[PDB]
Amino acid sequence: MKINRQQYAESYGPTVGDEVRLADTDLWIEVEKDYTTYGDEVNFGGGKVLREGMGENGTYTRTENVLDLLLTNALILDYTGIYKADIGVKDGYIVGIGKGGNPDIMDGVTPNMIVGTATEVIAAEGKIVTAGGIDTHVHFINPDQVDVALANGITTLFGGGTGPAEGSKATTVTPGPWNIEKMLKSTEGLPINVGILGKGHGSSIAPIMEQIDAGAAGLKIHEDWGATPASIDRSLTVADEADVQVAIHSDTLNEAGFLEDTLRAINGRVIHSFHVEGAGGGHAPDIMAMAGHPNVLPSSTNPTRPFTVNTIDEHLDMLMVCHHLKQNIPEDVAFADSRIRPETIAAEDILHDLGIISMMSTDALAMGRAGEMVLRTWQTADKMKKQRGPLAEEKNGSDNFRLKRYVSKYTINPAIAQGIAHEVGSIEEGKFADLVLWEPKFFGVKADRVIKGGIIAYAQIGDPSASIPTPQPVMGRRMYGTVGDLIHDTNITFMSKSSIQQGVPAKLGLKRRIGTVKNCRNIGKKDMKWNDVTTDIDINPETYEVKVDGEVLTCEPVKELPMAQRYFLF
Amino acid sequence: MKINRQQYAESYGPTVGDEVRLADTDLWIEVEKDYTTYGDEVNFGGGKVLREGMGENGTYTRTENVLDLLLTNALILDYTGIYKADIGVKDGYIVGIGKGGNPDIMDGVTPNMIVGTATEVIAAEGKIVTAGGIDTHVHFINPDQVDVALANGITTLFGGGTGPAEGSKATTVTPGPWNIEKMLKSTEGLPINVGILGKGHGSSIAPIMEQIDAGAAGLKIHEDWGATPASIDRSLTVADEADVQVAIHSDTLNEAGFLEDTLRAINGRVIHSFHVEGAGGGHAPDIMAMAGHPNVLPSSTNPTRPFTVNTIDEHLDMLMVCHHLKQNIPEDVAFADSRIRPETIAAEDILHDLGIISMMSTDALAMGRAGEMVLRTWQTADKMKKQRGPLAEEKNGSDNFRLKRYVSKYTINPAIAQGIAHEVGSIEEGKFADLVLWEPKFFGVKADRVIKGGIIAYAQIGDPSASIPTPQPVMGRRMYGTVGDLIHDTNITFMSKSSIQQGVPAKLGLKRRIGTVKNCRNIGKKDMKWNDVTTDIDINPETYEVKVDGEVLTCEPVKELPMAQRYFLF
Amino acid sequence: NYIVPGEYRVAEGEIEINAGREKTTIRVSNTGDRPIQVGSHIHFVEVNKELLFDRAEGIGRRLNIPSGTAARFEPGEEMEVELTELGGNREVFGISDLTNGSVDNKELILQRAKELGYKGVE
Amino acid sequence: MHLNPAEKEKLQIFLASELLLRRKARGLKLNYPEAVAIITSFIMEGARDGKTVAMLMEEGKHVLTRDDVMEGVPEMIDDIQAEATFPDGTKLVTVHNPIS
Amino acid sequence: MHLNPAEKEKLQIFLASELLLRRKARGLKLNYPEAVAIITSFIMEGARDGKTVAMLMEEGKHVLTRDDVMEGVPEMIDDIQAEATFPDGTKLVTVHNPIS
Amino acid sequence: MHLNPAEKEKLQIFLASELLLRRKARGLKLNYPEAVAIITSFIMEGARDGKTVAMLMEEGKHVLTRDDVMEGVPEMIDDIQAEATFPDGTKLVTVHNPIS
Ligand code: NI
Ligand code: NI
Ligand code: NI
Ligand code: NI
Ligand SMILES: [O-]
Ligand SMILES: [O-]
Repeated sequence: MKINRQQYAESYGPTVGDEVRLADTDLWIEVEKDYTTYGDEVNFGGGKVLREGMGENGTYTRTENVLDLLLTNALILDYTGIYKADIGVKDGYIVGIGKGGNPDIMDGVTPNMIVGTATEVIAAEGKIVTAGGIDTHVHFINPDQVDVALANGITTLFGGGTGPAEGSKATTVTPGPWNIEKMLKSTEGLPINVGILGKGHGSSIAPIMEQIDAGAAGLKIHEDWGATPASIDRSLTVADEADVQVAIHSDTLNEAGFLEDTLRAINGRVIHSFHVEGAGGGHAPDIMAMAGHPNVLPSSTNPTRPFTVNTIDEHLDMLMVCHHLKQNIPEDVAFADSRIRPETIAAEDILHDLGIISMMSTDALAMGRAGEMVLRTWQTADKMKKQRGPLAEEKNGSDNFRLKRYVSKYTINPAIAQGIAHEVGSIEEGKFADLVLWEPKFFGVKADRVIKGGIIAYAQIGDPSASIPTPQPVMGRRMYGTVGDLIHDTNITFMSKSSIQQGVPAKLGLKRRIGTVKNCRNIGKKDMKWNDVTTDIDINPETYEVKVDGEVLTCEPVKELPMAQRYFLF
Repeated sequence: MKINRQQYAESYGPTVGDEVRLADTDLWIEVEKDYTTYGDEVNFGGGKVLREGMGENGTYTRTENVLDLLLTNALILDYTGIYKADIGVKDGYIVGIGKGGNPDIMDGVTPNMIVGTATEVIAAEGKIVTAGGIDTHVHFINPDQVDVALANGITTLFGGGTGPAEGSKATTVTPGPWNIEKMLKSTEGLPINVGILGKGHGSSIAPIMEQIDAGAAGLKIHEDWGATPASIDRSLTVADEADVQVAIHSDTLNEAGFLEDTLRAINGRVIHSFHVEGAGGGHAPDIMAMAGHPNVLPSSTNPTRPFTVNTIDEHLDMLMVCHHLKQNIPEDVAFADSRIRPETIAAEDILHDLGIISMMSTDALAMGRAGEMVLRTWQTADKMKKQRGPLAEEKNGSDNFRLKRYVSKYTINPAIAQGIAHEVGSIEEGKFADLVLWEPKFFGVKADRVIKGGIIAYAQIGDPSASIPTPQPVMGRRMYGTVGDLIHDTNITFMSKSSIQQGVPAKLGLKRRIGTVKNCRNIGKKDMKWNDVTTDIDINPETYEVKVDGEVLTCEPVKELPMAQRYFLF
Repeated sequence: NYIVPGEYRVAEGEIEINAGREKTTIRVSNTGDRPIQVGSHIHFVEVNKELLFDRAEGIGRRLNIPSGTAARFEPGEEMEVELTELGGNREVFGISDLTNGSVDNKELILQRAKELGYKGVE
Repeated sequence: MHLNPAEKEKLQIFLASELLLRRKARGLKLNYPEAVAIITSFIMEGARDGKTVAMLMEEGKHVLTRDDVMEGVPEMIDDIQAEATFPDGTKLVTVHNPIS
Repeated sequence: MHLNPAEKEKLQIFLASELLLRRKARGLKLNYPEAVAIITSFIMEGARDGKTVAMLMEEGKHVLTRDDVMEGVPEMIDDIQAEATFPDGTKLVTVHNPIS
Repeated sequence: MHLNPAEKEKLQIFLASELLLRRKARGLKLNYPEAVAIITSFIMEGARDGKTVAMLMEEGKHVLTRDDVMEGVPEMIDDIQAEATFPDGTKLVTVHNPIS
């Protein structure tokens, strides 16, 4: 008996060689391999395979190679591959990627992926499954930002802030031991993973270090607190001792130095350069040259992503509004013109496509959109395909190389930068079960279901009074993973090694899972998956033209994007 | 001095012999007796009776026969009677039904119903008060379902699920020790009583039993997991050891057996047959014959309740949608036609009226409506009165017999089936104070106030910014019983004896009241209050005609129901 | 170049299920008066007693149909079906409790089937 | 009013439909959520009018045509489901392939 | 806008009134929540117009008559209460027996 | 529909604008939240229409004039900001001193 491929794909999701369109983009991903045994696919329902004595084993207790949860027939999109597999989860972690079911009667069952009495099932046939997004540039300004992030598939928020205080509205900073303690306690009620950044400012070590000991997971150097050579130096000395990451928003004003002075202060130490293109902040006009260096982990923030016809007008005015700048003060106009540059924004598109900028992030509520990191990553990839063509690395027909390069920017790379990739950032055995299911038609736009620690936390679902869950209105809603004490077991608070050793979680009564930040100081650009390119980036101080390998990097802004007015009510 | 009965009823609620219409139905309930002493009625307000030295005693401390709460002048509708009384609550439990006030000066005061310094008052004059509804067929799919249930007077949810995972969207099952632990922790944030069902599937005892030890309160056998003779047998062996109830959704497909095979596997042991009519699932076409047997506790789910002109068209399509069935595949059409049957749906109305189906339930979000169990019970009773007449048992004029038969279906009977009637399910001294106040005009449609453990949890109330609580918009809202740690003291998590003995609540940090499931295995149809009839139900395999005592049970579908478009905005 | 969001572009060819496993065709009759529908992965010898077929030919086998589909027998209907071999360890537990171990134990399975009235033990 | 949770939620469908109808009236091709809102509100208002489930399954396929919506929207909408209070209580309507 | 909790809530009354007015316009006898919504929104808009509490107590009894609503609805509505911002601040209006 | 949190919230702006437009139509001078609602909804509908950010910065200054609003309202509104989905994705529009 044979099944035609159209009918197979409709029933079980796609298999090897089949392609799927990402939303309404021109991007096609192709199934590279498939772990199934044809005829023994797992599925659940009336008269289906996962029934006792059949695809469900009726013999084994939970400890005996049985799963807590099986996602059947997933199309995985990850830095590790684009492929078809069942995903097995146990104790909140991914324990198996392969083929689930019952070894009694099925061929090819992965030995620790037994469906048993203890096993829940999520049908992933016809869905794309990715890791949860890791947003490393979050300003904690308004708690309503969490659902916004979850709805676009983000599952970890790294950053700082105490709410809508000016320090926090400007900088990803929770300053000092007391504010840090308060925000660790607030975090107990946020249905998302969290890590908190302290203020990377001071000329003595102790005031900076005591934040790490209090429970910060990293530091932010920000020009609004003085991004001076001294603050840069002390923060990196702390970070090297503490094994945490430092993010920087550099001295746009060039007040205490130019880019080369900031690099001298860094002195070859590892650093995460936020909004590296510079519209979001940094040494005018040449900050983006940071992304060429081996010790720099470079990210973009999302409003420049990608370069469109409204980008400049929007940014010039956004900047003037936010800094209370006046159009009739020439220094204000000069500042704005030095900071918002089509030459560097256009080059930023291309640097992403080339693997020179390694990460995406939001800048949520400060100069960026909490629910558009994933969205804008794919809009960028689509624009680059249209303007630059398939990458040379592609094996005819598919966009798999580009898809792996771009998915890495908001999943594994930010996790590696922050020292948390042992726990999150990819679909790999041994990592926390933060997983996002997407219908291909909504891919990158609106998540179907967001799984946190192996329990659904957020879902697009309908009328709670209806006979079935699909009648209108279908909207994003918090699910049982967020309710009661389950919010503690399905989310991680990431903290410094020292705060954990000093018993801060017990002192504060933290009940969430505690994650350790580690292996942040011994990495570089080379460790950024699919985005590991170092090169000399030249930014002309007169024209702002960007050159790499002797060639000007330029492209046009687009008038329309996919993943836009077809989907959104406003 | 004498008061005319119209004026008496307006001031104090109705008294003996007075009748009240249930919503906009044709059903009339009559006050059977009244515990008051005329002239010494309790009431509260400016210049009213419950004042210090008067109807409120000023001498006694709380421990000394004083109540925490008195509901004054309640018209109780319960399996135990339809009668007028004050209701006294203390330590979260009903401690007195009788006459409240001050023995200093009033005649006829029940000795432990003293209104004292410690006593809060709820005015129930002109209200009907019932026990909270006990829904034993809940799929835990979307947390927004809890308020939907509370708004129609449901106070206990028994069932299973982990959110909108396919296993849970199909089956009332929280599978295995880990999912059960996670959902017990989630339950800490749900403002309603809860019991969790494990997966009633396996061929070895240990995988099933470990769910009971983990904290499950019962088991669900579901065809979607294999409702095989072996799974039926092992689940009942577990249940008999553990003293928990087993629910079944049987093998519709007749794959491993017909109804008689399922009954043989049951082997006379006690079982709760869900959606016994079978549109909601079970041996096609004859599952409803289960309701004749002495060891079967039979429930309906709500979308077939009652038989209306849109029922069939709605169900046929609902079934096709949910099973992804195609109208041009003859086996799919044959399946649907074998499962959705006007002959058995019409007979189901009558079997309710005769006391042969003992219980109602929702099937919330799987094939049933979370907020319509109570609603549809009364619509069924009203239809049956219109089509069959007053029951022979009625004492002229009133519908009290029918009202007690039907109120029992969603209050006491499900509580007895589940082993929880020592705690909930009726307005009786010694039981938990889960009470629902209804305005007669909204009876069965929208609850006025829902009391949980003696504190109001949910209420229809107006503008929170207004001078008084009655200005618009009046809508269902969570009250103080649901806030902070009070949610722990006003709700019960029901659990197996073994999990309680093994210290699961302490292990998981559960703060809710813990209820013990017990006395589930030594009951039968005979123990279903007002609904205790056993008989041979014949279902013709060719015509689907249902016969009891040699007579075909049939009735017509209705074009209109009460408790419908007069009340609902959508 | 009309865009259907999320559309597939499947490869050429067909998918062969249960490749390399022995196939067997047998006649099966629903002798009962109610419909019986049989899923792809039920041990075929353990189906409803009132299905009449050579029960020995169902041992260690299941329907050779796509995973998650079923064969339907209306009341009184007789038809041919194609079976394939079970895989993995070739053991069955539970279901109708006819096997509870290796499917190689044909005499024991048939003894149990016969005693319990599973039609077609020869 | 005594609004329950569903009544509160479903007001939003009516509102989204009103928004979408204004967009259509000024000449815009409608998008996915706009199209779904219009058809959903149509079903709920039809129930209020006292139509049958069968009538609405038919009518729901003629509310919007492909020229009313953006490219790909017809193929994005496999079905639209709504529950509303009919004269005979709450019922589910599913409109299959509403826009051809 | 600086919306406070009451301003957010009361938008829903206006919306429900708009829904109910459309139902009335196409010939339907109105139900309980529809009737309450129309009269409530009338009161709040009247306050906005600068009418007095006394004027609205009078006018509120003439917004809907028994022929506008289903059987039993007049007797279900004993009064309708609304607070709104008058020229002289927030005041409570109660319309007694609004539909005779 | 697949509504996200922002789509749900922004429905309320459209509704408040509809309310305010009805108030203006019956002759009332508009207040602060009414004025802000009308201009905000105008911006979001303009994005939906496919106008540019630059067009809306211009047009937003001509939606309401001082004779449309109460005393002091022009001076209370320093700017109005709205984000909406343009053909090229979400963008921020700020209308400076919208009412002269
Ligand atoms: Ni910055
Ligand atoms: Ni920032
Ligand atoms: Ni069921
Ligand atoms: Ni169910
Ligand atoms: O930033
Ligand atoms: O069910």
